[PDB]
Amino acid sequence: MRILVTGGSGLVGKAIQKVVADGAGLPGEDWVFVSSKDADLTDTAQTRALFEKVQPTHVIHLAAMVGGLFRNIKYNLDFWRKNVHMNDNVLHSAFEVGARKVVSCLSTCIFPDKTTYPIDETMIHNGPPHNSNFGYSYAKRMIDVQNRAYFQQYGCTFTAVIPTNVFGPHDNFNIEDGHVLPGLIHKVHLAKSSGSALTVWGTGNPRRQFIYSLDLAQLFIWVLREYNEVEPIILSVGEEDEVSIKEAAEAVVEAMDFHGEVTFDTTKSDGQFKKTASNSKLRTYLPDFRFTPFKQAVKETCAWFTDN
Ligand SMILES: NC(=O)c1ccc[n+]([C@@H]2O[C@H](COP(=O)([O-])OP(=O)(O)OC[C@H]3O[C@@H](n4cnc5c(N)ncnc54)[C@H](OP(=O)(O)O)[C@@H]3O)[C@@H](O)[C@H]2O)c1
Ligand SMILES: Nc1nc2c(ncn2[C@@H]2O[C@H](COP(=O)(O)OP(=O)(O)O)[C@@H](O)[C@H]2O)c(=O)[nH]1
Repeated sequence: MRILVTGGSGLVGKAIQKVVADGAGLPGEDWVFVSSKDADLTDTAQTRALFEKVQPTHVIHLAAMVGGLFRNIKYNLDFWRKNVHMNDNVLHSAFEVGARKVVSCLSTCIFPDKTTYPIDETMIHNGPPHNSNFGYSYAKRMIDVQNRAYFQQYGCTFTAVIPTNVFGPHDNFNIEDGHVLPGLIHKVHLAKSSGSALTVWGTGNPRRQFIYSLDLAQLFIWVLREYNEVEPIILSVGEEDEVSIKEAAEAVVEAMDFHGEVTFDTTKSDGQFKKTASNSKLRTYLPDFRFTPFKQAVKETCAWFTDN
């Protein structure tokens, strides 16, 4: 086996890198983690050269333009164009090199805005996504479209995984361009240093399902090894384990032991209020998989941010 992991220097990439190094890589597996320095995946010639030099049997595609709510609201053309180029170059290069399996990465924010809850793997194209991230959403939706096209025309086992809001070490902690959990971890840290209050953006009422990067890294390694379906699989925590932004901010405030004031910038966008996903397909395959308790995983992430 030869596994080429694209975008291996990111949050999910370093998590798979840490899990494999901690004793998860089965004998006869060659793990090749690449970044933009190895090949700019928007460039067709650079990607073809990487897939030709590193001839893989299996591919974990993570390379993408990823940003927070406020980054997506700003650059939907960039999120659409840059991702479509990266996805087409990786999927078609893996096809011409003859890769046995390609597991791409999707998101729960790509799902239709007007839908029934909980969301499942069959509802992926049943209506338009949220207006804030339509660019990124459609780029990831077209991965599934391409996966179906390779499978129906050539028999390729090109599949995808649908994780929820991931968090953990080697995250983007830029408050402006980052997500809710790493953006609040840096906020509380600056508030402790400056002696200022914590300003949570929005109302704190939107509900989100969070997944620890290390947990999704273990599920990703399983998906590449035993999940033979072409249809995607939601890699998330249960519907009941959904929390609000207020609750998530409370977990960060407790983990960083912040005793200062917590205010809410009601004027800021809340984005999509809900995107409750059902992990029924995951629970039919892995009913014995145990997730890291949210408070323990937040504390571990907070400790890593203050340490590194
Ligand atoms: N984080 C979440 O909450 C979340 C939720 C759902 C889905 N996901 C999925 O998770 C995957 C990984 O995202 P992440 O959260 O780990 O973000 P990340 O930390 O920013 O990692 C993105 C990776 O992509 C690489 N990359 C960017 N442009 C590239 C290019 N042109 N060519 C090659 N590599 C390139 C980056 O390398 P450099 O630093 O070298 O540029 C980096 O290693 C994405 O496919 C995303 O859809 C994440
Ligand atoms: N990005 C970000 N969102 C925050 C922050 N504090 C609170 N939020 C809330 O988190 C949500 C956006 O989360 P984000 O991970 O960026 O993206 P989303 O899950 O796709 O909507 C909104 O409801 C915001 O009001 C922060 O510091 N950064």
